[PDB]
Parts: sequence; C-alpha cells; structure tokens
Amino acid sequence: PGDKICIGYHANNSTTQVDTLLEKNVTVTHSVELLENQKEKRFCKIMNKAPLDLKDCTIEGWILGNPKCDLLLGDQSWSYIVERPNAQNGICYPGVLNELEELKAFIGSGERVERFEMFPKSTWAGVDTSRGVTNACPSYTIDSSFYRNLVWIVKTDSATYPVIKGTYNNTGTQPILYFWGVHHPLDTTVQDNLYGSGDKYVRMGTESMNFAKSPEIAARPAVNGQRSRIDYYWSVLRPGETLNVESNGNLIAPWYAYKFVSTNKKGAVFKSDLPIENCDATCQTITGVLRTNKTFQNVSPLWIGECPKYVKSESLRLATGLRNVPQIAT
Amino acid sequence: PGDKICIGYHANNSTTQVDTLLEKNVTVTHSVELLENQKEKRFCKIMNKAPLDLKDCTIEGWILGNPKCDLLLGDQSWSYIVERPNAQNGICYPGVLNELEELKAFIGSGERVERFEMFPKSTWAGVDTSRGVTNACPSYTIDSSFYRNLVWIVKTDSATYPVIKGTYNNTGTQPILYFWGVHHPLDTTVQDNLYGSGDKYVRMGTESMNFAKSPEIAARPAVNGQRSRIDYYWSVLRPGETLNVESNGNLIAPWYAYKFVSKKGAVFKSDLPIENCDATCQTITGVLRTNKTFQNVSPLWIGECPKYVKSESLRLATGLRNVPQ
Amino acid sequence: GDKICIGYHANNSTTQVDTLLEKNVTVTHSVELLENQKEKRFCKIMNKAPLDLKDCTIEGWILGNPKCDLLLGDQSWSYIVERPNAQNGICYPGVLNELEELKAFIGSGERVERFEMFPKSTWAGVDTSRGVTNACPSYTIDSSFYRNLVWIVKTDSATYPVIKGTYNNTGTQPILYFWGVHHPLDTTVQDNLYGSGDKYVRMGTESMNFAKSPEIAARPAVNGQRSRIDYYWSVLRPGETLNVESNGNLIAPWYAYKFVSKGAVFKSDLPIENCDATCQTITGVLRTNKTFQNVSPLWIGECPKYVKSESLRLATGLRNVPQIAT
Amino acid sequence: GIFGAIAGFIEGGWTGMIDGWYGYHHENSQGSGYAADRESTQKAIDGITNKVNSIINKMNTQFEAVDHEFSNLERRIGNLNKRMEDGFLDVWTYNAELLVLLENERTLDLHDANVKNLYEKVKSQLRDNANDLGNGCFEFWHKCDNECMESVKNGTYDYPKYQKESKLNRQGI
Amino acid sequence: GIFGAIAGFIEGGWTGMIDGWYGYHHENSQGSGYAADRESTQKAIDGITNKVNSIINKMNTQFEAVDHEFSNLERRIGNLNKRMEDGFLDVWTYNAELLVLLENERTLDLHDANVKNLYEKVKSQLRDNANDLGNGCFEFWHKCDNECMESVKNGTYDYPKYQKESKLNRQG
Amino acid sequence: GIFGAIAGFIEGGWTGMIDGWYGYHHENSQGSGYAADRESTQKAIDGITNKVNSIINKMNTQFEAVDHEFSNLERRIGNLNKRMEDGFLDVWTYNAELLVLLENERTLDLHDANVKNLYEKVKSQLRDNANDLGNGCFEFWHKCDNECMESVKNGTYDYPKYQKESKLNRQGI
Ligand SMILES: *[C@@H]1O[C@H](CO)[C@@H](O)[C@H](O)[C@H]1NC(C)=O
Ligand SMILES: *[C@@H]1O[C@H](CO)[C@@H](O)[C@H](O)[C@H]1NC(C)=O
Ligand SMILES: *[C@@H]1O[C@H](CO)[C@@H](O)[C@H](O)[C@H]1NC(C)=O
Ligand SMILES: *[C@@H]1O[C@H](CO)[C@@H](O)[C@H](O)[C@H]1NC(C)=O
Ligand SMILES: *[C@@H]1O[C@H](CO)[C@@H](O)[C@H](O)[C@H]1NC(C)=O
Ligand SMILES: *[C@@H]1O[C@H](CO)[C@@H](O)[C@H](O)[C@H]1NC(C)=O
Ligand SMILES: OC[C@H]1O[C@@H](O)[C@H](O)[C@@H](O)[C@H]1O
Repeated sequence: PGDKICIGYHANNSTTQVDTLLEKNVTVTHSVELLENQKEKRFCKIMNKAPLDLKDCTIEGWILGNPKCDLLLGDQSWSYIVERPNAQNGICYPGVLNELEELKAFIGSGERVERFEMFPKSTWAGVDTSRGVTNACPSYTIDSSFYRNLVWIVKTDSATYPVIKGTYNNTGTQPILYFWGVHHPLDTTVQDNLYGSGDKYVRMGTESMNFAKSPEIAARPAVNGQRSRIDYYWSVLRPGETLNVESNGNLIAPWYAYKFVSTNKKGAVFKSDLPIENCDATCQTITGVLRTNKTFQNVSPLWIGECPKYVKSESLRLATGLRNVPQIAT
Repeated sequence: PGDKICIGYHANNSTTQVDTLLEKNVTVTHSVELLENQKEKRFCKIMNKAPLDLKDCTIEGWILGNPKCDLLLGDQSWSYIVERPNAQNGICYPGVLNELEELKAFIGSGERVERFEMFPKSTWAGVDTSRGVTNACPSYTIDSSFYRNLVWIVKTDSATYPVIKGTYNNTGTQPILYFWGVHHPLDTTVQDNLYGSGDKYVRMGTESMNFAKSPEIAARPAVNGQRSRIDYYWSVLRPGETLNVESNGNLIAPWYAYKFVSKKGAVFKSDLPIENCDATCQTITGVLRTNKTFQNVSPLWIGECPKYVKSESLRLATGLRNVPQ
Repeated sequence: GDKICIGYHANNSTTQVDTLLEKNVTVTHSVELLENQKEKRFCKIMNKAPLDLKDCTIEGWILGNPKCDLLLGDQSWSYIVERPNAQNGICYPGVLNELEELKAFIGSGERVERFEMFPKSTWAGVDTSRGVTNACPSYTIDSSFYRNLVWIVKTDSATYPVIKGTYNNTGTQPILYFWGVHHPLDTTVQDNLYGSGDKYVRMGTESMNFAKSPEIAARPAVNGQRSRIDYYWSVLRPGETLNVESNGNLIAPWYAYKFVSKGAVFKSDLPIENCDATCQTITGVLRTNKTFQNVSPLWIGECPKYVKSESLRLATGLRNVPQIAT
Repeated sequence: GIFGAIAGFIEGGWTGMIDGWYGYHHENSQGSGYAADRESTQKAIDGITNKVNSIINKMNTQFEAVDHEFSNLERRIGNLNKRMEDGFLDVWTYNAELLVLLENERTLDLHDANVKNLYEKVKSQLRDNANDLGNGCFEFWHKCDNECMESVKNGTYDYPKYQKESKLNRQGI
Repeated sequence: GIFGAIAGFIEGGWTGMIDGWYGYHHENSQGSGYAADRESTQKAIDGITNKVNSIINKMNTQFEAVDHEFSNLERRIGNLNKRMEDGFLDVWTYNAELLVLLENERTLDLHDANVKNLYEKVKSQLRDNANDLGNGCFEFWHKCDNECMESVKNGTYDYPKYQKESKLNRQG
Repeated sequence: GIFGAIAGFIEGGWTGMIDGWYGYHHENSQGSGYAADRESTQKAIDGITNKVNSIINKMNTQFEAVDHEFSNLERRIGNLNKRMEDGFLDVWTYNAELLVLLENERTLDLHDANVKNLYEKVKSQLRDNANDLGNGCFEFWHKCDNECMESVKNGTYDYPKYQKESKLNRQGI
C-alpha cells in the first residue's frame, strides 16, 4: 500500500559457473576465461620467417648432404626446423655421428647457413678422389653416390697412400660448421685395398682444438649392405681460427661446409608431421598455432615465439560479476 | 527480569592450537593436521611385491656375478632395490666399471632380469677357457675363481692366441644387458704369458654401437694383490640387434647376460630390515601408512606418498576460535 | 549538542602501496622489504680476504704460469676474484682437459698448500733441466716453464729410458696435481726430444687409470708453437698412491697442492678494499636487513632472496585521508 | 554469502536492473522501476578490473621447455630435465588454480559487501521514517515521490522534512 | 575479530552448546538452554569441508627426488640436481606453510562473519519488541514462550502479535 | 572501503589523533579532542607486526645460482642450468609480488573493519539517547559528561540513566 524502496543486485540469463575455495559450480553474472585450449593444427611463419621443412630427410641427412637430400642443398634461412617422424634419408653409410645431441642443439641455435666449398678436391695430393662412392648412398638418379659435403678419399693405383695435408683459415666474421669422418673397414684386406699398408691416422687441429683417430678394423653387423662403419664428426671453426688436416689414410675429408648465423631468437627443432602453410603466427607450439589473448594455455609446453604460460588446467575461469540469482519465471 | 535470547558460538575442552598470519598459538575448537611425521623403520612389499635385498653385495658385485654373490645369482623380480652401505662384495679384480652411474640408473628402473648364457665357452676357437681364474676373486669354497658372467679367456698351452669371434642375435622382445672387459697386465711378461706377442685388440659392434680397445700395460698400485687392471664395460643389446665380438687377446668375454624388463624405480641405500609386511608408500627411511597430504620424513620414496616438505606441522583450523568460560 | 565521533588516524605521509584492487594508495605507515642498493667493491667475508688473481686466470695460477709467481705457494680464500682481462693462463698452447670440472673443484675449496710431489731426481736417466720454451716467458727470462710441471727430455746422448715414479698420499688431505703429454708438430722434434719408436704416458691409482701416446702433427701456430700439450688434472685421495710411468712425451708433475674443502668464483673488475661484509654479490656488498634484493642472484655469505621486483612495499598502516588545509 | 546480503537477507537478484551490479528498486504513486547505483558499481568495476589486470600481469612470464635430445648414456640428465620441467609445470598449475579459487571467493564477498553497504547506507538515512519489510525493502511512513526517491539514492534524504507525517502514520496503524 | 562478534561484542563461547558451531541461548520462566542453528552450522561445515578438500586436491602432486649417483667428473650436474631438488623443496614448503597461515586467518573470519549474520537475523525479526544489549543478547519486552523462542530460531517470529504488549512494558 | 567506514561513511582521517590508529573525537561543555582507543589499536599493531614477521620468516630461504662454466659441447646442460635458475627466479618474483598485492588489500580491510566495529560498539550503546549525524558522529540528546564520554568509550554507558532527559529533549524539539 505504501511507497517502497528496495536495495538489490543484478541478475541475468548467464549459466556460466566458477569454483571457489568454499563452493563449486557457482553461477555468476560475469566472468573471464583465462585459459586457451584451442589451436590451429599447423606450422606458420614466425617473425615472417618460414620454417625449414626437412621433408623426407633427417637433420643428419640434411647437413651431411645425403645424396637424396639435394632439395635442401645450399643456402637455408629459417625461424625453426621441422623434422618428420619417419624421414628415411639420414646416415646412409652406417656409423655414428659423434656428439649428435649437441650437434642437433647447435643447429637449433642457428637462423641461417651458407653452403660453400671449404676444401677443394685438389687440396689433397697423391690420392684418388673420384672413387669415393657407395651403394648404401644412392641418389635418386644414381645407385652409387656419397654425401655432398664429404670426400671419401682412396689411395691411387700406387700401393702407397701419401701423407695429405689441408689448411683452411677462417678470415670471416661467421663461425663455420663442418664435418669429417674416419673410415673403419670390416677387413684388413679391404683396408689394404683402399689405403696403404701399416699404421694409419687422421689428425686435425685449430688454435683451440685437437683431434686424432686411427682405424678400428672389424666386421660389424650389416647395415645398408655394409659391415664396415664410418665415424662421423662435426666442429665449429670460430672467426679467425685456422684448421689443419693431416692424414695417413682412412680420411673422409671435409668438402663443403657452412657459414653459420646464430640467432637472437630462442630457436627450435619440432619433431612432427603437421602441415606447413603460407600463414603467420605470433605463437607456435609443437602441436599448433595459438592465436590468442589468454594468459594460460593447455596446448603444449614446447614452443617458439610469444605464448601464454602452459598449465595442466582444463579451465581457469575468474569471476568478475556476482552470484547470479535470477527470479524463477514459471 | 525479562526473557532473553542470545546469539553465540561453540566452545570446548580443546587445547589444540593453530597459527595464522595475524596471530600465533590460537586455540581453536576443531582442526586438521595435514602433515605426517611418523614412519615404520623397515622396508615392506610395495605392489604386494618384495624388494631385492643385495645383502653383502653391491650392485656391481651382483650383476657382474662376483663369486661370493651366488645367493643372488639367476633370475630376479623386484619392486625396488636395497643396497646395504657396508656391502663388501663388488668388483673383486681391481679395475673401473665404465659408465657406472649410468648403469646404476638403468638397473633401477628395471623390475626384472632373466639370466641366460649369451656366449657359450665354445664360442671362441683355439683358446683356453678353463684357466681364467684369480686369487683376487675367491668364491666361498675356492681361493681362486672369477665372475660368473664373464670368461677370462687365455692362451692355449701351445701358443698362440688366434683371432676369436662370436656373434649373438637378439631375437626376443626384451633388451639384453651384458658385460665384457679388457685385461691390462702390469708386465709385458704377463702379457706374453697370457696372450701372444703382437698388437692385441678387443673390438665389438652392433647396428648402433662401436667399441675398440687395446691393452695398456703398466703397474698400478696393488689392490687385492693385483697391480694389473681390468677395464669393465656394459651395454644394452636392443631387441632385433646383433652383437659381433672380435679379439686376438686381452678379452674378458661376455658369458652370461640378462633379459631386462623395464613406473618409478628405486635403489635405497639403507641398513633397515626388510620384513614380511605390505605397504603403499615406502621411503628410504621407512614406511608411511597414512592418509595425510604432507610428510616430513623423506624426499626419496617409491609408491604413493604424501608431498615432502620441511615443515614440522601443517594444521588447518576447521573450527572457530576456542573461548570457553 | 555534545558529539562523540568514531574515526581513524591520518598523517603527512605521501608513501604509496599497490593493491590487487587499487594502485597508488597512500597509507599512514608502511615497510619496504626490498633492497636495491650496493657498495661497488669486494670485501672480506668471515674476516677472510678473497684471492685476487690479478693478471692471471685460474689456469695460470694453478699450473704456475711463470708470470704468476706472485700467486705461488699457499693460499686461503673466502672466495676467488678472476679479472676478465687476465692475460696469463696456458702459455704453451693446448687443452686443459676437463677444465670446467677443475674450475668447479677449485671453487669448492678454501685453501691449498703447495708442495713438491715429484722431485726431479725421481726420473733416472733423463734430462730434467732443459725443459723450457719461449712460449712461457717469466718477466725476466724469455724461456721458462710452468712452476708445477717438468718438461722432461732425453739426455745429451740417446736413449730415453722407461722412467717411473710413485707418490703415496699418507696425508689427511686430498692432493690436486697436474701432468701433461707433449704432441710435437713433426717426427723430427719427436726424435730430437725423445727416443725413436712408440711412446706412452701411463698413470694409475687404486681408483683411476690413464694412458696416452703422442699425436704428432702441425697445428696453427699459437705463441710460436705448432706443437701442443695435453694437460690433465686429478685428485689423489687420502690413502691413495700414484704410479707414473713413461718412455717419453711426459710433462711430469713436479709440485702439487694439498687441497682443503660453496665458495664462489667472481669474474669482475670491482676493487678489493680493506672492508668487511656479511653479504657479497658479484656486483657488490649488500649492507642491509631487508628480506629481498634485486642486486644479484650470484653471491657468497648471508644475502636476502633475489627477485626481479623494483619495490616490495608492505602496507602496515591504514589508508591516508588527511584533512585538506587551505 | 559472507556479508549475508546476496542470496541472504536479500533472496534474489533483479534481471530488470540492466545497467549496474547494485541498485535500487522503487515504487510510488508516480511509478515503479529499477536503477543502478552508479557510484558503487563503477568503483567495483574499477577494482575488479585492476584485480584481473594485476593477475594477468603477475602471470606474464613463461617457463621455457626445450626439444633437446639425449643419448643412451644420458639417462640421468635426461630425467633431470624431465623432472625439472614437470617440476615447474606443477608449481605453476598449482599457483594459477589456487589463485583462481581464492580470488573467486573474495570477489564474491566484495560484491556481497557492496550490496550490504548500499543497504546500510539507505537504512541509516531513513531511520524510523520507513518500515523494514524483509528482503532489503523499506516501506515509507510518508509519501515519497520521485524527488524524494532520488534524494535517498543521492544520500541527501531529508529526515526532518518528513518526520511529523511519518509519526502520524506510524501511530494510526 | 574482523567481524567483531567472536571474542568481540560476544565475549565468550558456550561450552554448553555441543551440537553446533553457532546458535542460541535463551532464558525464560520455563528454563534456559542452548540450541545450535542447524542451517548456518551445516552451511559452514560444507564450506570448510570443501576448502580442506580443495587444498588437499591442489597439493596432490609430488616433486620426485632421485638418488642418482654422480662421478668425480660430475660435480657440476651433481650440484645442479641438488640445487634443483632443494629449490622445489623450498617452494612447496613455502606454498604449504603460507597457505595454512592465510587460510587459518580467513576461516576464523568466516566463523566470525557467520555469528555476526546470525545476530543480525534475530535482531531484524525482533525489532523493538526487544532490547539489544551490548553482548549478542536481546531482552524481550514481552513474555516469550518456549514456542515463542522456537519461532525466533525458525525465522517465523510474529512481531505484530506482540507489538502492543511490548509497547506497554516499554512504557512502564 | 569494503567494510565501508574508511574513506567511506567516515569521509576522512584525523591528523589531530596522533597516538593511535583508531579513535574517538568528543566535544562537550568541558572541552573537545581526539583520543585513540588503545586496545583496538594495540591488537591491530600486534596483528600487523605478526603478519610482517610471518612473511619475512616464510621468505627466509634463498635459491642460489652458480658461476659454473660450460664448454662448447655442453650447450644442453648449460641451458638446462639457465632455465632452471630463471625458472626459480620467476617463481619467487611471482610469489613475492602477488603476496604483496594480496596482503595490502587485506591489511586495509582489516583497518576498515576495526573502525566499523568501534563505530557499532558505540551506536548499540547509545540507542535513541543520541542522534546519528553523518560521518560516524553522534549528537547526544542529553548532557554528556567527560565521565559520560568515558563510559561510552570503555563500554559501560548507562542508557537508563539518561533516557528521560534524552526523550524530553528528543521530542521537545
Ligand atoms: C561443476 O558442476 C557441474 C554440474 O553443475 C559438474 O558437471 C562439474 O563436474 C562440476 N565441476 C567441473 C567438472 O567443472
Ligand atoms: C690465417 O689468416 C690470417 C689473416 O691473414 C693470418 O693472420 C693468420 O696468420 C693465418 N693463420 C696462420 C697461423 O697462418
Ligand atoms: C575432552 O572431552 C572429551 C569427551 O569425553 C574427551 O573424550 C577428551 O579426551 C577430552 N579432551 C581433552 C583435550 O581434555
Ligand atoms: C637376426 O635374426 C633375424 C631373425 O632370426 C634375422 O632376420 C636377422 O637378419 C638377423 N640379424 C643379423 C644381422 O644376423
Ligand atoms: C517453528 O516454530 C513454530 C512455532 O512458531 C513451531 O510450532 C514449529 O514446530 C517450528 N517448526 C520448525 C520450522 O521446526
Ligand atoms: C570507565 O568509565 C567509568 C566512568 O568514567 C570510570 O569510572 C571507570 O574507572 C572506567 N573504567 C575503566 C577504565 O575500566
Ligand atoms: O661395395 C661392396 C658392397 O657390394 C654390395 O653388393 C654388397 O651387397 C655389400 O655387401 C658390399 O660388399
């Protein structure tokens, strides 16, 4: 009958709930989801730079120059690297690439390489170059080939294999990443056939590095039709450093090598089979692009670029409005 | 004079206290202690499964087959390993077990091994396989014996020591943990006596592993009467992988090896008793049998344990402040 | 009529705190928990001076580069200061194998006592007086060598015989010691310095073995040298014995250190002064009672927790709403 | 609710009050309707917004996981990396989840406090010139037209002005 | 306390009220006694129970220490492991101890709030049919029966029914 | 204010009350002034000092970073060490900064509540023997002694004793 004034609060048709320490499933009038769970299942360009697709080649197959990896041969610039889980073309002549995990880590570092001839075949005197080829390393065109960045050196028709020497002096401003190897015959017979007689060695050095290896001869279980092995090695010739190569025999020599540009960016190698497309991203995880404003994400801990913090949560919804208590309509 | 109704709150006999940001030692009517500080000082079964007691042997003694670790010899299944600190039987013939810490880590993380003969003594032709024994490795019943898992191969009475060869192809589904060694005489006299003359080597290889080593003759300080040394090695032959062995001397040959089956694994170095009990949570200093969320006993455990913190107590007030009259 | 009013304190304070709800709130009282100030120098910790390596690096000191003679002998330190510009380290070119592990072990010490481990008379039939090189001058002699090593060469007429030596550690302290292996540039220097034929360096203790032979090849010239030395270090445990045996190319241990073991190694150019500190960071002393510091994560002594914050001011007083005076 | 107003002595909300969090509902001879109290609503909005931006701010760093490979002789450091990364993942998950639960409780209490305060503010102006119905409603003991309603909302209600009228009505009933 | 009721204007608790956290004391011609408010007590138990279970649930992960061995050339990563494990140990010890201190402070305030709001529930029913003393207590201006006391606790107290009787004695 | 007193229904603080946080301002025929309530001030000082010491105590551990070098074959473990140290730094920076923002909010609320509860302690004592002005002030309907002021402050105010004088004034007006 009389004039009323009442104090109250807002309600709405919101059905969104939050949890609190004291109570679960509290419907509130307004809230914000702080966690992202959506992704685009693909790889895009970071800082407008395209990632390197290694396609059917592993990281080894790539930087050694596996003959089937010619599509990748030469200059490459990348924001990150993508290596397909079942790439076939890696180390084709059986053997170990020594310090492999630390090489993969170093390559992940770079934003760019320049291929160039480091030791011309003429460098080595008194030996045969052009027979350094194998059936375990076909190209797509030829059944017997070899890595594009290494010379498998063999003694010429004279029984002796001479001492050979090689020098390269990095007068540049960039570190140089380069590879060599030491061949290990399954036979003393094969050893004699390919190299001299007597104690053989491979020695190398710089102002800050030594290396000495001799052959270790034995029959190993066949791989790619080979019971012999090659020990592969890698190194980084700093700006202003000089390399000296000296060998008695069994040298697989450096032929081409890379000027190496290290990156401001953190760098990444993603093992994945997701597509690479002509798109741009700010945040690239290993399982996808996050395209978001949110603070948290549940997609992946592994990423390059600017991503939200990774958590295990399914949802992180913050209440901003109040407990929603709308009148029952009937 | 008038009737009264009063609003008020519960009080009780509780002397239990909690701390808050604003005040310490606040007596409160009801509360819950979240931290467990009590333990059974023993080791118990975990998933109804007993631990391996290595007794008087170290991990090295056991898997190399130190002659006084025969009580462990053979197949084993375990929920976690207990190595006793003062265990005396390990590497009996002096020498270094290469990549020891990484071997110890691979072993824990196992749950079971099956011992089998990988290379029959007949594998190596033209050599004596019966004389490879030393007084540095006695059994309990003979003064001069050797590891059960290795054969110290030696020259035939009639010289010389030929090239010997052996292969094993892992056809099963389980990885194989195996061992070998290279002998390093203190003398050229012992070198000549045991093996031939000439440059000796031990070379091994699989589809993914390369090994080559030559003897390094020198007198080292005497240990267990020996100034010679053996370099010991281990490896893991993956399912599908073949092992090739080749040597013309100084080879301490793989003999027995282990099928190895791989949760959380634990090597507890302790002297606590292993008793006939069961448990869900075992720490290095004992069993926790508790529903509490936190524990102050140990950061090292196997099973489902509460979270370790340095706290002495974590009591949540549930009740109100206690103010009795 | 008569008033009674309820109210709260106000004051002249213009100091502000932040809140989850509000920024820049002026409060009557508050405490800053963070320390952002620092004395830009190195001081004694626990009344114990630091070791200033000066113009030498850790390699130059502990191998005994001839230009590091000021450092020679016993040292006690609360921490080490290595100057970033230090020129004197490994003078004769080559690798100090396991360098980082050596630097960490030295960092974990507080004292070394220098002592002759293998007198030159140890090695019979060889020349222990001729082992000097132009690559390691002292400040007075153009050709010298490390004070802690002897570069042994064959006597005036060949040959270089097997040489042997033992040291038994009967002491209570671990001994840090060094040796090396010479790698001549060519066979000619190998034959001049040492005997013809295969050469070895072999060493062993109860728990460690070592074997190495010369890797002969010409490397890029470094301090006039195309040859190299491989340097090595080890720790002889109390009760352990060391056997050394070589027929050539041995750079022998001469002097070694009884070693007494969280110290720190500061690479810095800050001055060391006649001052005392409770807390020392790599960029200076903290003299403070605060709980947090943004000066550095790297320190020795008792220092507050390092955080990246500019200020951590805790309101203790209430919001300040003083009367407006005109 | 902790201040006891929301879902408390005031049972339900108003879908009709569309322009604010907290408000007045009025009825008089002139009419009836809803109005947000602007001042308290805008202060709560500023506060809540600062809270959200503070949280976003403080949560604006990221632990970096990495793609490094380990060999079969690197089990210990491989597992070290693994427990390290999982370690920080578990700590940050804990921090975000506990923070949201805690801040969600306090944010609802804040709203409950602003409603309660808005009600106490009106209550003390009106004194005994109005009668408490329940549910946060007051019935005036006098006529309260639109200007009088506005002065309650403004904080300028004139209790002396209507006192005599209120007293006469309070008696006869 | 922060809502001022507990250890505040209601100076003490009741050892007599056994069956609840918060509640009522009455005196009348028929006697005197204690009765818990079932609804606010259960709602508090529900809240506190949920908080304890949220805390237990969120603390339900463990950092795992390992006792891998390290060689004498592995002082750096051995030390790295140690600092790493002591580092997580310190964070969780911090997280648990601070949470307990904070939550304890807030749970005491929650109880205080609940007592305060019960006091205000009663006060609002009774209006001027009773006198509010300093202490959480109301002295009736009328005779309040056991039935009358029950209706106060029920929220079904009948103010107009006693208005005239209360007016009178208020005037005496 | 969340309890609404500070910078709320009590608009400002008193630079004239210098010996406490919370207080009474009185005016009477015998004079006027500002006097702190010692008990509520001291309790808050004990409480706030304990909060500062608890936080200082709970923050009394350090994470220690290290000067270790890594070689050019130790990029992975060198980067492991950096991410770990950075990770622990980010965690402790977060904990300290969020703790400060959260505890400052709750500290100011504590002060607000202590003022609100002093104000209610007086208002229940006085009942209709005094008139509520705004701003936390009461005007007595009777003559209030220094002794009477003290009885309001210490909690022993005698309402019967002044009820008749007060009523005759209250509505002789
Ligand atoms: C929240 O409540 C709903 C039912 O209202 C329930 O399905 C859900 O499990 C609760 N919590 C979750 C999982 O978010
Ligand atoms: C490599 O080239 C630089 C530039 O001319 C030269 O100074 C240096 O001597 C060369 N290295 C050596 C040791 O010859
Ligand atoms: C308090 O009383 C209960 C009820 O019998 C009894 O079980 C308990 O042991 C007593 N506790 C204390 C703290 O005295
Ligand atoms: C090992 O055995 C399998 C099947 O028994 C055979 O297919 C494989 O070729 C063998 N591997 C080698 C290298 O002998
Ligand atoms: C509530 O109170 C009435 C008296 O007013 C009583 O008769 C009834 O039984 C009580 N019922 C409840 C709600 O328990
Ligand atoms: C409280 O006030 C009364 C009235 O002034 C006074 O007599 C009494 O001593 C005071 N009580 C105290 C200080 O406890
Ligand atoms: O080039 C030598 C090779 O020739 C291949 O045909 C043969 O299958 C291999 O086993 C290897 O002998």
